[PDB]
Amino acid sequence: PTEFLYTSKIAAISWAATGGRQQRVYFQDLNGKIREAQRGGDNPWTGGSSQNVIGEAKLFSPLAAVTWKSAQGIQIRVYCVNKDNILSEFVYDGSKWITGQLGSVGVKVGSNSKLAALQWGGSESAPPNIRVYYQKSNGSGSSIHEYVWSGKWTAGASFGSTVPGTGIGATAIGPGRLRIYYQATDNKIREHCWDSNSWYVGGFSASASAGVSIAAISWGSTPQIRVYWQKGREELYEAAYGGSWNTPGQIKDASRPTPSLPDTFIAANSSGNIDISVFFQASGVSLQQWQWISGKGWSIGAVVPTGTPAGWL
Amino acid sequence: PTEFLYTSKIAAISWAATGGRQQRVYFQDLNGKIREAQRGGDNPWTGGSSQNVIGEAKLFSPLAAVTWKSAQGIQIRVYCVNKDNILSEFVYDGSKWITGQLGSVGVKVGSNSKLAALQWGGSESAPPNIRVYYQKSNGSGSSIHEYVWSGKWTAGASFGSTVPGTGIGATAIGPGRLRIYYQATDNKIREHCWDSNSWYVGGFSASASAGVSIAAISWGSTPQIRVYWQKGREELYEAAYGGSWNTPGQIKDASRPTPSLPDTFIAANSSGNIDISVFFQASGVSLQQWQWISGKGWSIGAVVPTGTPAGWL
Ligand SMILES: CO[C@@H]1O[C@@H](C)[C@@H](O)[C@@H](O)[C@@H]1O
Ligand SMILES: CO[C@@H]1O[C@@H](C)[C@@H](O)[C@@H](O)[C@@H]1O
Ligand SMILES: CO[C@@H]1O[C@@H](C)[C@@H](O)[C@@H](O)[C@@H]1O
Ligand SMILES: CO[C@@H]1O[C@@H](C)[C@@H](O)[C@@H](O)[C@@H]1O
Ligand SMILES: CO[C@@H]1O[C@@H](C)[C@@H](O)[C@@H](O)[C@@H]1O
Ligand SMILES: CO[C@@H]1O[C@@H](C)[C@@H](O)[C@@H](O)[C@@H]1O
Ligand SMILES: CO[C@@H]1O[C@@H](C)[C@@H](O)[C@@H](O)[C@@H]1O
Ligand SMILES: CO[C@@H]1O[C@@H](C)[C@@H](O)[C@@H](O)[C@@H]1O
Ligand SMILES: CO[C@@H]1O[C@@H](C)[C@@H](O)[C@@H](O)[C@@H]1O
Ligand SMILES: CO[C@@H]1O[C@@H](C)[C@@H](O)[C@@H](O)[C@@H]1O
Repeated sequence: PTEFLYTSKIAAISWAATGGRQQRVYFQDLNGKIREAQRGGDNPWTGGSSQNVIGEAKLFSPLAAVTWKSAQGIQIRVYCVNKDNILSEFVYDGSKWITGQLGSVGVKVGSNSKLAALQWGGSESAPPNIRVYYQKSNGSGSSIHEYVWSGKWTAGASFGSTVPGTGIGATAIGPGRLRIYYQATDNKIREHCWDSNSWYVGGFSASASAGVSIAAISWGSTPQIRVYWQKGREELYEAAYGGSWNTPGQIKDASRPTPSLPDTFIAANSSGNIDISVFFQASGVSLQQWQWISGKGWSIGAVVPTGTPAGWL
Repeated sequence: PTEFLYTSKIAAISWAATGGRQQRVYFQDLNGKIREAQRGGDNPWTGGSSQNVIGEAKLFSPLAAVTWKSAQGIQIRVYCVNKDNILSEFVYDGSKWITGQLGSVGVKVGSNSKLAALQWGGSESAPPNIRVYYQKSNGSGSSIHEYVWSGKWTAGASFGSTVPGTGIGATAIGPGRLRIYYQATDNKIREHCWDSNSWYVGGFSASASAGVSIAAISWGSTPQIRVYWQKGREELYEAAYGGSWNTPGQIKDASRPTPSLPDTFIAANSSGNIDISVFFQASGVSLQQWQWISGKGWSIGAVVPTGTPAGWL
């Protein structure tokens, strides 16, 4: 066994690095702490133990994360909710983990809400712009709400009418250009868009099983967008945009059918042009991922460590 | 969500009572504590919360339990293992829960061992006789070992050659008459027997999926024996002895196929003539049971409460 909480949410980030791409993945342990595992290049994953705690949250808290590089080092923000269902944030400030300012705002989250986050613009010569997406209510038809950091936290938009506790994918497809994916009450995944000065309904839609976990990434100049969804113990789906949307397809391995456990979640990261990881939870209880390689395709990669309880090896 | 640890082992007991049969079920929470839930007659289940802790054990500890009535009240013994893989015992002494004497003996248990226990003879006019079954080693071909209480703890028999971490069912089919069920290295469930002065190989056998969780009960004068086995997310099987063994059959509900989660465990209790519960773990994460009623048959009964984490209703 491991210390990975069954039906923990997952969050993941990636960035380019001299010597190999850096990845971090966040998950919850049996004690409610949020742990980090790390990967550099194709070296074995590290971390995931009781010595890798970065924060804590209510048991079964939703999670989301973003990163950028600043003059102070690598910045990471991990979003979660506390035991009072208040939206909360852990900060890696370039050198240490601390509690961030978002928790003091008092944003109430529905108990079954998921979280998504995106960021654009942050660098060693420009400030970050963060957007966090959440729900206030658990019921069918609830909207998605946005909290905004472009110098200070303030409320943003609300939109959509969703399945209860919908999955939410969020990606900045270009500077100040946002795409948000969620599952509407007809079980179709839908898209909401911001290009300049307003939100509008996007052209993407796809039928999916009720209650799928959703993630989204993007890169490049077209731009390229990939939207992932998965119901636990069903195969992963991807929809791809390269100027138009393709027909969604399954990412699967005939020797390892439907490798996730029931009622589990996914997360995706990306960096470069292009490296992609899609994390899932499997028997073990293990943290697994799909990986994309151009000219090999998709495969299940190395297992991410998630601790070993006392009394076991 | 609940506080029921996913892939927790389960133990259960039952006894006849004026006003309705009493049941207790034991399971592990996310903190490693062993909790109790209670039922009287067909009234709703109670307990299962953080206020119902009876002991603690290593995370994912095996569990077993027995009960009898004494001059001091209802006696319960719950077997588990600590963080050093030492066989341990919690005692309900008729009025309170305390730590029992078995832990001080120093019986090492294989980290992946299951536990079973049986009892006969204990009453308000006779002392109890307890037997606890465990494994020392995790590997294929390991034996089952027995620890014995008939006034003080001492080692008993060892027998069998099993699948790694085999399920173990144990029942006293009559006074000092024992039947032990386990899965041998050919994946057949096999039977070991004690009637008077020696162990011998029994006539029961049945093919089963590798790694099934096993439970066994018995009652009456024939006697009647029932052996249960289940692999997580497969249907429950029962083999029945009433003088001869029947062909094993599935206990299932066409509207709720394979209702347990992968890699989960079962436990059975019985009392009277006859009331039977077979507990399993399902999405929720929930503690469920099959129940037998003469002239209705088998059905899935009321859900057993297993707590609600803070931040959820
Ligand atoms: C150098 O430190 C490593 O990388 C940082 C960006 C953080 O992810 C930190 O938790 C990790 O230990
Ligand atoms: C400087 O403040 C830190 O970084 C900002 C970009 C926000 O993530 C804020 O909540 C956090 O406390
Ligand atoms: C300028 O407007 C703010 O930033 C945009 C990119 C959107 O996140 C919008 O909902 C928010 O109010
Ligand atoms: C112009 O079209 C809009 O932007 C594209 C990048 C896609 O997100 C598409 O689904 C959306 O309707
Ligand atoms: C070139 O292939 C396309 O882009 C890759 C980065 C993957 O998203 C793949 O599933 C998709 O078909
Ligand atoms: C009266 O007390 C109830 O029954 C006893 C036999 C024990 O199961 C105890 O934990 C429970 O609360
Ligand atoms: C009196 O001693 C108690 O009851 C016996 C029957 C045993 O269960 C023993 O380990 C326990 O401490
Ligand atoms: C008398 O022998 C003891 O009791 C029997 C009923 C068996 O449990 C045996 O293995 C044990 O040594
Ligand atoms: C006499 O036969 C023995 O006892 C019966 C009660 C059964 O346990 C049977 O499988 C075993 O071989
Ligand atoms: C009378 O029916 C037999 O005994 C019952 C108590 C159950 O064990 C049932 O599955 C079995 O077929």
